[PDB]
Amino acid sequence: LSYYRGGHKDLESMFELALEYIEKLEEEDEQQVTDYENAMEEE
Amino acid sequence: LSYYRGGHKDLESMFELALEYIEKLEEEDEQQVTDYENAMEEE
Amino acid sequence: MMEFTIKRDYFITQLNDTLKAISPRTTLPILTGIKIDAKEHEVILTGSDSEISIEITIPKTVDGEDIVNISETGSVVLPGRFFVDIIKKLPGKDVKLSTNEQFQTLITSGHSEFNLSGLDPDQYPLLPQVSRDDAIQLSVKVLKNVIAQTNFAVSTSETRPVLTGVNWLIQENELICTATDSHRLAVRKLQLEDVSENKNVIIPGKALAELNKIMSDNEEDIDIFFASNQVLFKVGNVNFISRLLEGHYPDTTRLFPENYEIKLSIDNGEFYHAIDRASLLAREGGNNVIKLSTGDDVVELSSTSPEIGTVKEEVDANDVEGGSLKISFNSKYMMDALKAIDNDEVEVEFFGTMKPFILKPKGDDSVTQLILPIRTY
Amino acid sequence: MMEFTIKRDYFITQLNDTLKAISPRTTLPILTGIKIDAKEHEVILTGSDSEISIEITIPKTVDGEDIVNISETGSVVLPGRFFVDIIKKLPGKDVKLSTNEQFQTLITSGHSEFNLSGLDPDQYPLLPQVSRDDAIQLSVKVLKNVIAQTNFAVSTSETRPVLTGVNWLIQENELICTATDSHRLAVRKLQLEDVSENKNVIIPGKALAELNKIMSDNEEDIDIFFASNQVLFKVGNVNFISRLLEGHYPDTTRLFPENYEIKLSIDNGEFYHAIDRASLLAREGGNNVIKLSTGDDVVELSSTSPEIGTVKEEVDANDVEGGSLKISFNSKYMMDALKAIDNDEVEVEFFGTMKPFILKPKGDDSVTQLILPIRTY
Repeated sequence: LSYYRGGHKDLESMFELALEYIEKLEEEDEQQVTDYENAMEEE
Repeated sequence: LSYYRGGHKDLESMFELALEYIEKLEEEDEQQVTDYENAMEEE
Repeated sequence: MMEFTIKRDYFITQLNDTLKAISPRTTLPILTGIKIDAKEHEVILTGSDSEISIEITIPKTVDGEDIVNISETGSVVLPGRFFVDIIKKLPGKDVKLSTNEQFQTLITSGHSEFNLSGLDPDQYPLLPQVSRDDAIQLSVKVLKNVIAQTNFAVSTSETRPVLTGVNWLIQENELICTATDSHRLAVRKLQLEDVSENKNVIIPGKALAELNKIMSDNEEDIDIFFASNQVLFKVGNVNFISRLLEGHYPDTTRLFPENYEIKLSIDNGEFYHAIDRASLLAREGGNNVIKLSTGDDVVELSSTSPEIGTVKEEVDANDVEGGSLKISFNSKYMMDALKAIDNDEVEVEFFGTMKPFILKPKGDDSVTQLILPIRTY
Repeated sequence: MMEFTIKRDYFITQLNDTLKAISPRTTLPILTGIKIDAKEHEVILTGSDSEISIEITIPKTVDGEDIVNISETGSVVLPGRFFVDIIKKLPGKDVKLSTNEQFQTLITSGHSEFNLSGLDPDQYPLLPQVSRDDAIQLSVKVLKNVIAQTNFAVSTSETRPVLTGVNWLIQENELICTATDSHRLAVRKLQLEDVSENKNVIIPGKALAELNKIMSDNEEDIDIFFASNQVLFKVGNVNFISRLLEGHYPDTTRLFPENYEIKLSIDNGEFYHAIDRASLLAREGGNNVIKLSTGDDVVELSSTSPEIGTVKEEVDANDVEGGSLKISFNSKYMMDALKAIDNDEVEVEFFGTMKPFILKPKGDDSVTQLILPIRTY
């Protein structure tokens, strides 16, 4: 999950300087929230 | 956190039928990811 | 050794359709990828997730202009989301894929030159074959209207996996598209132009929200072919196989009571944005429940919350019958049922304080949304 | 008992500025709210989070048209994000707040009528007062250019809380705006029009990214007033207090070596979108490192990854000196430093294979971005 955590934070730091459009980070963010909820129901 | 979990899921189910614009759900989604990461470093 | 040079501005808009069937949750490592297959005159993009599957034949010419020039025929299974992310970023208007042995594709576009690692297409599973009888021909505007007016009211919970699909009940030249999550109901009546057999099928909820996206609003037709387990939405130059759900769909004709007490004739924009405003207080609590209070020519959309306060709108209902009534509904189930109305004057009628209430447009006796009461007990 | 009736289309765009200082993480329950204070001729919207604080005087007239009509003076502290969420949804073009005792405001706009629960404004903390000497007058275009060319290179890690702010070094009519996160550097030189004292201040990174948003691109001026701990960005009809960071900013003049080996003159759009393409493979791994390879009139932006493959661009560098060089940089630090260049022809010069390299525009000797090497060791 730390692989996809690093992937999401790299995509967000390449969003907050407008290097990436908002819809891609929106669906990628919902994918990360799904992964977080799976990791919280797993623990 | 289940209060804000219910708040985020109610805001997302009122996004996926286009009843809410994407920027509001984007910043609200990043707020939920911040709350999830605080809850995972707390546990 | 596939090798073709497709125009990028068309390959993106025909590849972003077959991306919608690629779900990144499938247990097979091959179904998370797009199968590109260039034959002698066309390129098909089979994207599947063992539930829905999209096959998009891209011919060598579309409306006169040239699109693909296949230099050598073959096939490869590139990764799914990443390859569309490549094609959306390339600078040129020509994308020349060229597969070699061990299936590595050199995506050359002007100066840029990617080199992916596609998989073997011989281990990609076969497409489900659907027999070309049981033909139902809708239009694109009519079927996008049906999917907009019915596929919001499907269930998102797989505990009852029959309510997660849209029932299509064909019997004697009539199409009855219902969708229930045991809180809503959206029955679209529709008369066809031909004769069709008695079908009782359950097309899934996420198998038509991904069809509403891949249909551009045109004058073409969707020849819908039903099978025992699959359904083919043969739109123009794009197929759409989706799996019919099993089980018997529950009878929703018992959820239609009669003898209306009050009958509003309210605007759609006013009474939609007024639910959008009146649920602002009661959605930060997590729940979304709005009390309504019908009066003479007014609809007093109220809500309250501790520590935040009180909201009270007043919407002009153009024609009200009966008396006054204080119903307490759900705001998402009202905003979805008002977004589905194409008309700008819905005709709400309420059946008492603890029963469902019809939300239908006036002038149209076909579509009747229904909201079961989530009032207090 | 505040009571005023402000035009909504102006109150949203002057309330969404003072929302940007309301952060929903402050330990006080009063600093998460907007203080609205209607005086006899103006309405101020003090929004703070004990680090930055925005006071926006909304007068009774803006460019001739009437805006506010204060019926009774007073003040209230409404909740922060929720009140802006209310005002963005109201139907009318007039929003009439009316506070009572115990501070409950009746937000009436046409038919809608909210009733919030504001707090006591007497327990809201006082605004930090900044002395009106040490005046530095920039323009809006010049200061938005400085914030765009410098405030990307601040540190987001509070382990070293001096690198999280933009240094402004005023000495003899020259402004030197640096920003370092020990991997980048962005030094904007700027000559002023007046004389100013020797200032060495550290304005924070998120105290100018929230100033770049609230400045509409106009011909007005930001009278910047410095104090010992605070700085006043007095834009037209909007103040902006922000807290200067403490400590000594580290000397970044030792990070400027000389005797360039190679010197490109490359396009900005081509070499920006080519970094945008070449980092697609190496950003799904999580890291973002692109190998560069300078050749004769080419810049071979390469990357690789296991299980995905290889990308190799070729960007036309219009004038290259020296020889060939294989540097391995970071793609976000290059895309930020190419987005900051207003010009369409940057002039990259490289200092060997293990040293920082200048990324400056040609024709401008003021702004010189610098990227420290994150090449292999």
